[PDB]
Amino acid sequence: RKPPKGMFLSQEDVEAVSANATAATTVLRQLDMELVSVKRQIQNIKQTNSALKEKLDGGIEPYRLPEVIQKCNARWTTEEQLLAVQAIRKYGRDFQAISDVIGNKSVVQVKNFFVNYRRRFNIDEVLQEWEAE
Amino acid sequence: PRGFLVKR
Amino acid sequence: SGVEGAAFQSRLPHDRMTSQEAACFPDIISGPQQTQKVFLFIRNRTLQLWLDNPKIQLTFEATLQQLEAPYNSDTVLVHRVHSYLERHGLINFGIYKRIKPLPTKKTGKVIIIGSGVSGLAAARQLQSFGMDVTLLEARDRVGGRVATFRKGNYVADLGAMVVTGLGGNPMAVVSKQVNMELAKIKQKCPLYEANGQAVPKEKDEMVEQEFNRLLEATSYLSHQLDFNVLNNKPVSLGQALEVVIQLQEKHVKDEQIEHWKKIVKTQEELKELLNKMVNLKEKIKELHQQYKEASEVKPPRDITAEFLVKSKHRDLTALCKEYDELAETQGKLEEKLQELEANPPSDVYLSSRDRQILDWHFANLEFANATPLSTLSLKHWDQDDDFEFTGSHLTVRNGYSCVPVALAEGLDIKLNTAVRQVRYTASGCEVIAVNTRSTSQTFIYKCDAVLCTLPLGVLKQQPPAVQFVPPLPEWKTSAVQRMGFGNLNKVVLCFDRVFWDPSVNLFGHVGSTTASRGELFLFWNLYKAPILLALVAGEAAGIMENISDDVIVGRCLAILKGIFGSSAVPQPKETVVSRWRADPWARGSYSYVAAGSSGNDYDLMAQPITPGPSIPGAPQPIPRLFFAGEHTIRNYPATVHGALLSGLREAGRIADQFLGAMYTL
Ligand SMILES: Cc1cc2nc3c(=O)[nH]c(=O)nc-3n(C[C@H](O)[C@H](O)[C@H](O)COP(=O)(O)OP(=O)(O)OC[C@H]3O[C@@H](n4cnc5c(N)ncnc54)[C@H](O)[C@@H]3O)c2cc1C
Repeated sequence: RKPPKGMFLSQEDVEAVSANATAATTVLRQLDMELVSVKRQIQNIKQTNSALKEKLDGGIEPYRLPEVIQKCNARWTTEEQLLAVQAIRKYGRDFQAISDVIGNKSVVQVKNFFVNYRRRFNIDEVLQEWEAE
Repeated sequence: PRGFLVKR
Repeated sequence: SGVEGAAFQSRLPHDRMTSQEAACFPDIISGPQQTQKVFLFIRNRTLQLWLDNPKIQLTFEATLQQLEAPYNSDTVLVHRVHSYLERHGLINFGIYKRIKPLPTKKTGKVIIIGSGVSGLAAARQLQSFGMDVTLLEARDRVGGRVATFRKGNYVADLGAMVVTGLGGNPMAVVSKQVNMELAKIKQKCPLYEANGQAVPKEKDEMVEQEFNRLLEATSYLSHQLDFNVLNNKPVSLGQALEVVIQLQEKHVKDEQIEHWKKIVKTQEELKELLNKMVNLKEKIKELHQQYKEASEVKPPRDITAEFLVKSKHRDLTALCKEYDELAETQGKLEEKLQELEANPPSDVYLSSRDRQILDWHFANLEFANATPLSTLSLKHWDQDDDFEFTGSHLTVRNGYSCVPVALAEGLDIKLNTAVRQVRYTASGCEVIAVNTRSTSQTFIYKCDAVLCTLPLGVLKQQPPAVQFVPPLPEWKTSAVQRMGFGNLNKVVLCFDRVFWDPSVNLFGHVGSTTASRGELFLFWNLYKAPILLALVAGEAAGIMENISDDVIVGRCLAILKGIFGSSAVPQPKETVVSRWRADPWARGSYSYVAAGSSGNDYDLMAQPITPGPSIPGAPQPIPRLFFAGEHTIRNYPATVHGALLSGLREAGRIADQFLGAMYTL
């Protein structure tokens, strides 16, 4: 029914090695050269990845901005309103980005702002100006 | 034949 | 044990009628199941009786005496059974005390060529049936391929040596009849490489296991995959093993390839992640500078200038978020590569050291079949497996020849008589022989029938050593050519002292190359005296015959020195070297199933020859030329017991032919 354990013999493999006189060593050569090919291909990409790792050395430590934990506020200062309109011009509908720029407004408050000031800040125009880019 | 094999 | 145990010990199913029984008792087997069971019991019980005491003749009277009801009620059936068993040598075979001294006058005349075991077996039987029997032997001794060297206290068999188990072995009966000192063989066989260093139990076990597994694989190739024809030529076992080994090497390389192929797929996935990470660190370095410059603009500042600072702050932490998630992925892949590289698949399938130890195992197989594996039939080399005996193998400690010699007692044996021509016709046979000493001194033997027990190597000779008149029919000679006749030699080393492990029966030696794997690869310690026995098998067997004894014994000592110590191995007092292929009365050792042959050829060999009629238009003649011998018994070839059984077989057939079968009514 099936070969013994640790023994691999498919009908296909038999016909391939018994095809002719030295079809045995021919197949064993292809795989011997395939092994060399893939082995030096490893060292090649291992060399490339080693050089790319030295450029990433140090990480992004000199470029990290300290933790600015600030309490959320309900009131919209004139300042905050102006930041918002500019944030809409730059970020469109990304309510998360806008929220982070202003700093003290939650993602829902940003969505509220869109509805509340829609007329007074021509937010339609500001959004279509962002779309043109 | 087989029967003569050592180390069975 | 019981009646069923006797059927087993006689190689018969206890609960079923055989083909040979169906022929002699067609009334019973075609009849009701009730009768068959009575027959089977009668048969079995009679066998039991004979087996329980094989040193005395079992008569019909003694048999009926010890039967119960309703078995002893039908005395003709009991007689038919006893006679059948007696005729075919299942009871009253070998050397036993005869109750009724032999019949006054003989009937029919049979010439038996060869006094090997097969010949001797038949001879006794035919004489027991009251026929005139004469054996013609070319040698100056009986036994033929059962050769036993004797000198002083040294006793070593140059031919047959091992009894392959007693469970069903007719030699078990023989051993009870003859003073045979049967010692068991301990299965442990330590190997020793070319240098003399023992093979570590780690290697030993893995190679042996690999050997057995490679064998099973060839068996799988043959029966399941049907790999039996290659370029119109029949596939040998040697071919098949190579093919299997190559596929095991191919797989090893296949495994390595897809393992490294796994590494490059991950290494190249990492390469793309590093490019993304480098391009992001570049944009972070730039964006930080931008935010820096936005903060340098000291307050107070308008809202656009304030927004810029805030904007670049968000943009920078967003890109700092991504790089942190990508350093996470880098950590995952970086260890996943250390995972796959930590556990590599097999470096090689087998090393040069391995392949050498595997070659010893092939030598074992080449010894067992007495031939290069390139000659054996893949499909059939092991066709007699089903009929192996049960129990541990034994050796004859007092020498095997004791058996032929004991069988030869009370028999007309003409030694030094070399048969040259066999002539057989409708009216009878004449055998022309000569004296081996003065080869011009000619003899003529007239007989009703000839039993030929010539070795297959002899029958094979070209040009013929024995001429058949008329020539043997095409079907017979084709069988002779097709069949394989192997070669296996022994070197007997006799010392003054035991320098080996006295509790070890046999130890191997690993040769340097594949070419020399058979050469002195095995050593036997079996006998009372300090005797070591070295095998020469495989391709090496044939080539070592063209080499002098001194050189052979030289290489023997060389090896033993390497294993036991240069000063632990003394000079041998007596040495013998067999040359079975060169021996004109053997022309080889024993038969094997050659590639292109099958088990059916063995049957063809046992088939008797019936001559043509003298006068044209005369009735179909009696069969005149009969064949026994090791090469004629499909289920037990290449053995003593096989030859023995074939002898019994033919005696039965001859007696049936010339004395008539009274038991078939
Ligand atoms: C090295 C070796 C080891 C063996 N070990 C074992 C073993 O361990 N166990 C086992 O069961 N079997 C073993 N055998 C096999 C066994 O020995 C034989 O199968 C058996 O002895 C054959 O008996 P035979 O009567 O068929 O042939 P033989 O015993 O050869 O009888 C044939 C006879 O014919 C004679 N003869 C030949 N030509 C002529 C002629 N022209 N005129 C007259 N006579 C002639 C021969 O001299 C010989 O006596 C071994 C064989 C060998 C070679």
